[PDB]
Amino acid sequence: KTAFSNVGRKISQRVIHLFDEKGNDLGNMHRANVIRLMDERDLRLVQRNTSTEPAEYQLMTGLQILQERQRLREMEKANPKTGPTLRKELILSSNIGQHDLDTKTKQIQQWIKKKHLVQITIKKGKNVDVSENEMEEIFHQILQTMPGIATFSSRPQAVQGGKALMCVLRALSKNEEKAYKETQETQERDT
Amino acid sequence: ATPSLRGRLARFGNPRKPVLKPNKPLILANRVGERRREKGEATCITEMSVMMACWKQNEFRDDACRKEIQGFLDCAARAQEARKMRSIQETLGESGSLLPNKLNKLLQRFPNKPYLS
Amino acid sequence: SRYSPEFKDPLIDKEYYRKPVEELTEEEKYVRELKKTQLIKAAPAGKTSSVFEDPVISKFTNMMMIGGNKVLARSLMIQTLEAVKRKQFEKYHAASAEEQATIERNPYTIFHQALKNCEPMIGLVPILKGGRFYQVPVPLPDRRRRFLAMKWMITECRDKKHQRTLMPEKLSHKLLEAFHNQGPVIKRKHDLHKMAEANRALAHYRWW
RNA sequence: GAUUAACCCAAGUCAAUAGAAGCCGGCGUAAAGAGUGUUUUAGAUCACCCCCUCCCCAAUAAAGCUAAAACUCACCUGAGUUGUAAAAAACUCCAGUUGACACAAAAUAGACUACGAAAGUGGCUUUAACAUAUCUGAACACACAAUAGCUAAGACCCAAACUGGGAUUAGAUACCCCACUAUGCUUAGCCCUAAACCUCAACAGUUAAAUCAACAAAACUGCUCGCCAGAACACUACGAGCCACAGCUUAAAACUCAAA
RNA sequence: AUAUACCGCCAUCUUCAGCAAACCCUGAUGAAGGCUACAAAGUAAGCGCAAGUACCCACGUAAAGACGUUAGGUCAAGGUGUAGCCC
Ligand SMILES: [K+]
Ligand SMILES: [K+]
Ligand SMILES: [K+]
Ligand SMILES: [K+]
Ligand SMILES: [K+]
Ligand SMILES: [K+]
Ligand SMILES: [K+]
Ligand SMILES: [Mg+2]
Ligand SMILES: [Mg+2]
Ligand SMILES: [Mg+2]
Ligand SMILES: [Mg+2]
Ligand SMILES: [Mg+2]
Ligand SMILES: [Mg+2]
Ligand SMILES: [Mg+2]
Ligand SMILES: [Mg+2]
Ligand SMILES: [Mg+2]
Ligand SMILES: [Mg+2]
Ligand SMILES: [Mg+2]
Ligand SMILES: [Mg+2]
Ligand SMILES: [Mg+2]
Ligand SMILES: [Mg+2]
Ligand SMILES: [Mg+2]
Ligand SMILES: [Mg+2]
Ligand SMILES: [Mg+2]
Ligand SMILES: [Mg+2]
Ligand SMILES: [Mg+2]
Ligand SMILES: [Mg+2]
Ligand SMILES: [Mg+2]
Ligand SMILES: [Mg+2]
Ligand SMILES: [Mg+2]
Ligand SMILES: [Mg+2]
Repeated sequence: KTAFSNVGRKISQRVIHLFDEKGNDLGNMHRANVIRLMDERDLRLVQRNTSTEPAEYQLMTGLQILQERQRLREMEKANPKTGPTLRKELILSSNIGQHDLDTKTKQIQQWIKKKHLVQITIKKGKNVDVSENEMEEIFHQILQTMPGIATFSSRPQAVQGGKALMCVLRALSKNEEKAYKETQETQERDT
Repeated sequence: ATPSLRGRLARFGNPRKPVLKPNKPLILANRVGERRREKGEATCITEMSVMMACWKQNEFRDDACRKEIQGFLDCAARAQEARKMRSIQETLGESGSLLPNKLNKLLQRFPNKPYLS
Repeated sequence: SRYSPEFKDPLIDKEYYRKPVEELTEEEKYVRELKKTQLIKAAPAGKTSSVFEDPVISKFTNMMMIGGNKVLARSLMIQTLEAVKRKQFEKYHAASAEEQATIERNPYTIFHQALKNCEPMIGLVPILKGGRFYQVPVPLPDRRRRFLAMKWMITECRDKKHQRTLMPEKLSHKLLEAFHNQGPVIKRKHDLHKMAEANRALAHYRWW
């Protein structure tokens, strides 16, 4: 995380682009000069932007730093950003029993409702001879329990030297979800 | 004075509930524990943080921090020799009351006798 | 080793031997009567009693030696010292009488001061605490500081960035840069010091 | 399995089945001292003689009280506080100083070893108060019984099942971080369970003889009650009782094994 | 065919220092165990280590390296047990 707090007296870079408490641009200067300014004005130094090649810092009072932090948390509480998609992995066997496949199928369903990405890998069972066409049938069994909830983000693809298959599942987008409801309603009207 | 042991252990004839529940018999062994090395800690940090403070203020230019730099080197030189001095005294037992090897030879001559002969 | 543990290393120093007896202490008198009974190793074929012998340059030469080719390593060293001296004689004649006083023309003085300006005062060694290794600012022994200054100078000159420049011209140029507290070898020292400073909070992880 | 020889019994042989020999041994750890105390009818000889630890220390019930630390509020200051192997989330009417301020819990003393039947009991004060001038004895009764739990009305600092969020992981319904509830507290009734174990029953006596499987906390005697009899099935089934209704108490058998 | 019958020659721990006959003692004469040098039950042949020898030294390097461990490797070095083939 990157926090909006006083950077301190130690500035990482030698050349620092500085701004005033009122927003006035003070230009680029050495960190030593910035330290003198902080003591002269009795203000603290904050980092406004880091992406810029010349590091951009601003002088601010303790109260001002708080007011900015209050603004930011309201911006998030009101308009929360989606979090990064978490990838959940499962490694199955070709000869997996049907009770254990239902257990892991129910687990995949809970991951899709949370809008995660589920990477499902299927390996050849121990002391078992299986074809890639049979291993690929398990994916359809897993995805058949989720008719209008999940779809293939990445389709089954041999990996690990052809020993195992691997697919990625995802939750249907809002547009894809309304399409499923539409198609389902058309079938209802037909029937 | 050693704490009392009368009526402290669960035994026939002792009405009260046990005060102590030793996992090992309370009988003196014929040996003492081995000298447990003290956890190590970083030293000379005070001088190290004065040198690095000058570097921070002088753009890591050694020309301005000669006095502090030499001070840090002296602390390490003194501390480096302290490694040799302590080790020599630790083996000699100059600071120890007695060495576990020396203290165990003395107990070998007067072994605890928890049995009848 | 083909020398039994009884063999002591030779002391090659004419002054140590001509020193009068009266100046000697009772401890120094005992060491001298003792060595008369000890076995002495043959003098290595590197160091001699010459007045032009410099152990630092001899060591720097060995760190430049590839596959036991001392003749070539020595040739590069003596070619570097001549290149340093000629560059300073050129800067000397082209300068004013006032600037001339500040210009050093001895390549041995430049060589030593160039290396001393690159020695890193503090180091970073991995330290295990709580089952995790941590890089930690640590003091460096005097031997280690000298070695790193040499290894950094030789490494920089062997960098492929230099295109078709001969080693005596590369090394001569880098020594004069470091002699003036400039160049990439000094920057490498500042980087190690900056890395040590940014890991100041991790100093406690050290146990010595 | 056949074959050769041998072995046992023999007009028998011996496959199945049934019967014949059923208790003076044990109960710290192998099954077993039932969570605790107290009768009657009785039993014992440990009751007369004949004797040495009354009082006080953390029993119990009631009422009252509060020193430290919290919470909350207020003033003034700071821009951050929280979290740690390291993070994220969380809070930001937040944090620090000072003052005011509990229906919560009870440093040190305690290296003491006391009180109580056991469960339990260690802040202060006061009141009441700790059975039995032989012993054992109720699973047919009576009175109790940690924690958790139930019902009802209250209090609420802090902790905290569950639950939610953050992290970790192949997964993490966990371990790690944050928030918060039932609950822990009080009152009035229930429930009656613990590795309720000091796994060592009560009373009386001994330290000699054989000291004594092992280990543990040395070995025994008298007397009494309780309990035990291969493992597993089984803290189970059924029956019965119970304010218990997903409960507790008592508690089997069939099948199975040659061990446990 | 069988290195899972073996000899033979080896890898491996070994860049080890242990193995152990025959006795003795302790544990109530149980499986087992056996040391303290200001010594308290061990004595131990033999084997290994070591010592010696080779190379340029007494150094170093070779060589040496027991008992066992992996039914380790090799029936295809040669030999050979058992089983199998003999137009
Ligand atoms: K208290
Ligand atoms: K205490
Ligand atoms: K019980
Ligand atoms: K117990
Ligand atoms: K072999
Ligand atoms: K062979
Ligand atoms: K053969
Ligand atoms: Mg992952
Ligand atoms: Mg124990
Ligand atoms: Mg038992
Ligand atoms: Mg009892
Ligand atoms: Mg009873
Ligand atoms: Mg009674
Ligand atoms: Mg209760
Ligand atoms: Mg309650
Ligand atoms: Mg809380
Ligand atoms: Mg609550
Ligand atoms: Mg209370
Ligand atoms: Mg208890
Ligand atoms: Mg019991
Ligand atoms: Mg009784
Ligand atoms: Mg008694
Ligand atoms: Mg039974
Ligand atoms: Mg139960
Ligand atoms: Mg039941
Ligand atoms: Mg029933
Ligand atoms: Mg073999
Ligand atoms: Mg060899
Ligand atoms: Mg040898
Ligand atoms: Mg084999
Ligand atoms: Mg192998």
